[PDB]
Amino acid sequence: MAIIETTTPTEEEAKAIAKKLLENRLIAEAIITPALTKIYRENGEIKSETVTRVTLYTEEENVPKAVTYIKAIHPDPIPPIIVITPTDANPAYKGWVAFET
Amino acid sequence: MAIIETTTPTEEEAKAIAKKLLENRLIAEAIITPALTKIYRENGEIKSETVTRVTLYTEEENVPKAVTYIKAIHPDPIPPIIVITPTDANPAYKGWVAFET
Amino acid sequence: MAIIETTTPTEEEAKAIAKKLLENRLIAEAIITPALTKIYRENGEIKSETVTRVTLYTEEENVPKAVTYIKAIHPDPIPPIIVITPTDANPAYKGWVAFET
Amino acid sequence: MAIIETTTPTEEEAKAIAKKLLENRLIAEAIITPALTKIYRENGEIKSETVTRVTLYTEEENVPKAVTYIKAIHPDPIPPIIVITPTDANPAYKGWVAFET
Amino acid sequence: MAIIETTTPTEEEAKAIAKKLLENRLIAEAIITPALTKIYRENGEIKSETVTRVTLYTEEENVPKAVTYIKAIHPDPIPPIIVITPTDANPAYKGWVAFET
Amino acid sequence: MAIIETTTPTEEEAKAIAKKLLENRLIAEAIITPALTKIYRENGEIKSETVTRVTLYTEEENVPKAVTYIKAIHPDPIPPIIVITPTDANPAYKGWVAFET
Amino acid sequence: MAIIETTTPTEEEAKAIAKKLLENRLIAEAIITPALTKIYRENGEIKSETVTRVTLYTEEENVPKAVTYIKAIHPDPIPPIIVITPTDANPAYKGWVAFET
Amino acid sequence: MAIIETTTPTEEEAKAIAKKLLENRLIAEAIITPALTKIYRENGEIKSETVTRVTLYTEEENVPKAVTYIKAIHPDPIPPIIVITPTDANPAYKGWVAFET
Amino acid sequence: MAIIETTTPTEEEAKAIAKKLLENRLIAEAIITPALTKIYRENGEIKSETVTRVTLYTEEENVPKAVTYIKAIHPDPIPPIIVITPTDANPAYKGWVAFET
Amino acid sequence: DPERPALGILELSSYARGVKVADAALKAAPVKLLKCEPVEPGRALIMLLGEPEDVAKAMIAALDVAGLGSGNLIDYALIPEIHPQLLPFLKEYKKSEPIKDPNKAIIVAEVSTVAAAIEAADVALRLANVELTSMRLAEHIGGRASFTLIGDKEDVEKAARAIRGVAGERLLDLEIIEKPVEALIGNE
Amino acid sequence: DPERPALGILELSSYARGVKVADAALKAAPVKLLKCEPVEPGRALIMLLGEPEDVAKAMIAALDVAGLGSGNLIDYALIPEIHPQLLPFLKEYKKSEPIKDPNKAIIVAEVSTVAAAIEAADVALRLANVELTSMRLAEHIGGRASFTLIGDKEDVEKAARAIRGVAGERLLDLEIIEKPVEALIGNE
Amino acid sequence: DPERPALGILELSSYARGVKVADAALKAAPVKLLKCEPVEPGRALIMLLGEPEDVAKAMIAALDVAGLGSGNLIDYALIPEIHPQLLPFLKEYKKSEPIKDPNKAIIVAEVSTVAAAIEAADVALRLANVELTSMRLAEHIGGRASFTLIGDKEDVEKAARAIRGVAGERLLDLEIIEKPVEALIGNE
Repeated sequence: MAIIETTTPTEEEAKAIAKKLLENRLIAEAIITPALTKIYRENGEIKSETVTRVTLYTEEENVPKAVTYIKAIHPDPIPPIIVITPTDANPAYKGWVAFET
Repeated sequence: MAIIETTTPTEEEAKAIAKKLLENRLIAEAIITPALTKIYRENGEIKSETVTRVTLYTEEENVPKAVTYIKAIHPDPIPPIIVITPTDANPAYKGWVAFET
Repeated sequence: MAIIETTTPTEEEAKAIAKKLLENRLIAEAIITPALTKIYRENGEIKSETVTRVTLYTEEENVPKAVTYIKAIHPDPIPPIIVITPTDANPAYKGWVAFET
Repeated sequence: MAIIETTTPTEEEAKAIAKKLLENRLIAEAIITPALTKIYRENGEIKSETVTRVTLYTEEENVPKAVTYIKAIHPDPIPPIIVITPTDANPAYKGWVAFET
Repeated sequence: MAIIETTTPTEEEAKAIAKKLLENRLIAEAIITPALTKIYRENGEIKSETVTRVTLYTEEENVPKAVTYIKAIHPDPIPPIIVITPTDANPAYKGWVAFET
Repeated sequence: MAIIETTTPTEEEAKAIAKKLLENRLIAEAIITPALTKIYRENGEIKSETVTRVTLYTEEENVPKAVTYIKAIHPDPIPPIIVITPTDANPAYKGWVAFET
Repeated sequence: MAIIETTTPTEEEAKAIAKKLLENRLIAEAIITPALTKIYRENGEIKSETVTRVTLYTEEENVPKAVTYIKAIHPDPIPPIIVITPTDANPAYKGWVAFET
Repeated sequence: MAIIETTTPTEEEAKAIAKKLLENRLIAEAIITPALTKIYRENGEIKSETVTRVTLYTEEENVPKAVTYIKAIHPDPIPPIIVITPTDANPAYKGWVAFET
Repeated sequence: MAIIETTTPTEEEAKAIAKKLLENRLIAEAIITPALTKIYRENGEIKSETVTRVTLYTEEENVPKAVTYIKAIHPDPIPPIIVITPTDANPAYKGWVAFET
Repeated sequence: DPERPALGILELSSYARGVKVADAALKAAPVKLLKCEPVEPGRALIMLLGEPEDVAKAMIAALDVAGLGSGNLIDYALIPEIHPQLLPFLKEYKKSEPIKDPNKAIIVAEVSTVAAAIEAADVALRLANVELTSMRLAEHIGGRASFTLIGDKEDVEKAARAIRGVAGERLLDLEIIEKPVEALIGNE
Repeated sequence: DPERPALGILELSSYARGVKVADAALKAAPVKLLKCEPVEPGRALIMLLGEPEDVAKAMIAALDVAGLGSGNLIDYALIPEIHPQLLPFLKEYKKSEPIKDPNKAIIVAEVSTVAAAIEAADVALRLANVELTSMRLAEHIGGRASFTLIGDKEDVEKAARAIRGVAGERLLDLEIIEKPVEALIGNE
Repeated sequence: DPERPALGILELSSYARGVKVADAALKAAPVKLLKCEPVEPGRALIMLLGEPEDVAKAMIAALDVAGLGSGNLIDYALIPEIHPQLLPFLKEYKKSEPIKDPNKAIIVAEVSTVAAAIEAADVALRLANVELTSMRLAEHIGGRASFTLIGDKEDVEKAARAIRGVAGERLLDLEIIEKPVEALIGNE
């Protein structure tokens, strides 16, 4: 299995991406957390916003697939995707993530 | 060392698991974050809730041990446990995680 | 690339470390999340506080560098630093993290 | 491919085995030659008869199959079956033996 | 060395192929046996004829050569050629098959 | 096991060789087929005769033995012997060829 | 070859074991030396006696055999047997120890 | 296990060394034989005396230990110690030498 | 180094061999033990005598040399010589056996 | 014990090691030992039941003394709530009542360790309206295991996918059959 | 079934594979299944009887689905006419009646697979006036087999030569004894 | 038989070879055969008793025919005087009477061959005021063995040292326990 990590600038858009992702049997579960402040330099000036962070679960075979779809769907031209693979997992959730897809 | 990742449906229950885990010298530190929305299909219908997410620290020898106890104690029949191993760590916290256990 | 994970006991201090870290071209992005409860034994007694957790991005060559600076700057004598290396990443953000540094 | 070699004590019985073998799509071709004298010791005495010899073609996957059927059908309790694999064969007849089965 | 196995629908044609094969120093010996009954399904119907079977000798280097010529000369569009390599042979006939070619 | 292949210029002589071969417990079975036409160049001229072809069975240990005896007994100075080893054989005839020798 | 080393508490018994051992063609030679003092703790007290020591010769194949017989015959329940294999030996005595057995 | 071989110039002194060796749980058994004539050149002259020879048993772990003690205790400045390891031994005496130490 | 083992039928003869062996700088030390009973079959009859046993020390280079001389000098036509090489030895006696030769 | 008692399973490469583990565990908590016996091909199988916390402490002591990571331990498992259907086959092999419906489908599952077998079977019975039929445990088969289930084709495929997901690399062979014969019903 | 029924034997490395094979065979022909069970060291043994043509079609389907050549199959066999003496030992181990003649000789045969054992025993009993005494099948012995026979020395040697000829490389050990003791008669 | 009968033990890699060995031994001497059976993982175990000289001659013939040094033989043993306590467990597994003293200590011993097990157990019971409790022999465990004993801590350690000394490399695992639980007493 693996983990997909992503962010969106508004909650509703994150909900939309998660909804479209779920509709196509690409995933088993979706994880969202709001109220994220983004600080960065822009033309040399500090910024700060409020966005949401989104975490994902899937099995190792479907990771490139969800990555491809997220690239295809995400609003911003340069979209956040981070990949993580858990070291160990309980057999019950390996079965359950196989279950819900 | 390694990282243990888990969620519970209410804050109080997460506190209870963390408390019982700490009482038995199984761990050094516990990490909790509330206000987590869980969206999934159920009999083909979308859902949404509010739960808490819990992160853990320990050394590599005690990871199976905490996993076993969490299986033994967690309320829901099929409980969230995710394992992560940091690539590098400062010697000071390797010493300190050895410290508090 | 890699990931740097850290915590501070107050939000303002975390902002200060992030600001000083950014001023020296050591990093591309900074990630903060507040409202973190810390439970641990102290002389055998349970404790609980409210702190903030901070996540970082950089490329694999600059990881020791940011680690060194964070050691040099962080207020508490024994400071939290955790290192994580993503398994895969999109070429666009590899380019973009190279970009902003 | 391979070759199956067999004998029967009368021509009509050989025809019957070949016919039943062909009826079940087990083979592509059958080869018979009559007027075969069989000399052997029996209780220490010399004998001589007149029988027929039968040769077969098939591909390497169906050899055990024809062997099994011939065992199942041949009249005498201890029946002659010899197996031979041609070293080389023309592609045209490899195609044609695939053809007629 | 090796063995070449072939059949023709009439004796005279088999004689003609053997004669043309011998005229070009391609072979040392030819073997023919007549009165061969051919039973097969044709559009789902059983058949029976009378043909001749032809066996050949040569050394291992000239086998592809005779195969090529037989393809080039044989009357029927899809001609019978089977190849067999003897396991052992007497030195005298290895010398003699080298002899007559 | 193996196969021995031989020819003689007259039927009676082939019978004699087979009889003498059987009398000495060298073999289990003998196979003869008459009416064989032999075409070859002789001082550059084509020839044709009528001879008989003889096939043999034995087990792999006795093959050199029968070869030796056939060399010792066959009338013509340069006698036909061909050796063939079946790829597979039924256990029943392995037992039976062991039987009759 | 090898060497067998043993002791008995009286000379006559050692003679008896050697005699019975020789009667059964198990050995070639026997070696005895008397006047042996045995000092050991017994319930924590020092002891001293007078016994005999017995040395044996045989070849390497018969060593387990003599060991077995000595176990079977020796009076004391827990009997002394020590095994030694000479590094080198003269061919003459290898022949002679083969001789007398 | 192993064997320790030693000599002393008088019987009483050999008894004393054996006694002191046994008192400290260093050994299981001791072996002495008197009436030993020692012939050697001394300033170029032949000599002859009467001494005693002493043999020892122990297990392989305690051999250096007894060697050390014998060095520490033996009267003559340059003391005889020879070490021998039996090739084979009966399990009963391996148990018994473990026993008495 | 090595060990030489030998026996003689009388004490005086053993003394003579040891004396002649020492006179030629072939050895460092000699070891004799008397009162040895020799039991063996002779024309099928049991025997018993009283002889002496002789043990020797030398270094590994001089072993064949002493063997040769003992063959040259020993009275009985077929003389006892046994060779043994100690596994370990103290450096002090390696030096001392080098010393006295 | 709870109506779905917690079950602790450990398989060890030594018999004496299983003995110490049982001794220390029974020091730790007042759990009930179900079975401690040497099992083919010479392994030691320990089974125990009790309250979730007593079971937890039993495993505390067991893994503390087991020398984890030294290779003496091969596999381990636990389940909080054993499905009620499992319990009749848990104590002794109780051949289920004869098949009532002729048009059912059937599968057979094969694994390498008893823990994976029991865990996968429990999850599968948690899934569907499927019925267990047979199961064997590590005896005379060198520490392997297998079990069978029946049901309807769609939930059968659902269960098969869940089963591969649970088993992963430990899976040996999984299969499906749509219409079994009368000549095997009860004669499995 | 014929007085000497045809017997189909196949040993597989998988249990589920044996299940599919039995299902497909019983689709193919109305043969009678004698036994389908997991056998040591975890193999699947399938036994069936019927008419020669029904048996033939059963093997048709069985080898069609068995994945021949893929390594899942190890050995197979069939016999048209089982000697009548074999049949009493075929169903259950029926210890033969006590030995009546004291001067008989005896042999013991050992093989690696059940098919070679049964085939060789059938041919041997086809040979001589020899009597079978005992035989064991692949259970608790990791898929091996053995059987014994008694008779007179000359036909004993004849049978031994026939037995090596049949077995070939699959033979492990074959032996002969001329005068057994009273203390083993019935106590084998 | 003597009150402590001599016992001959040999384990072979072939069954027919054990048959010849038993036949030849019973030719050699009128000893009493206790058991000749195939044993896991297919070995042949031969047990016999009698007078020391009859036993000796039985081994004479047995090793003469056994083909010693050819690899067909793995291990062998004999004991002149079997301690009287061994004899009740020798014939059949007689579970000893319930434990009377609660403060006893206990050990468990594991070996690789039956001969080392029996020899070590005999010597250990020759040693101390210790009581044997259980023992298993090479069946369903692929030719291994194990046994247990109880006693007082000091003589327990003495026995453990004697046991390692006897076993040497053949020892697999040896252990000690000071205060066993009530929940294992009789439930071992």
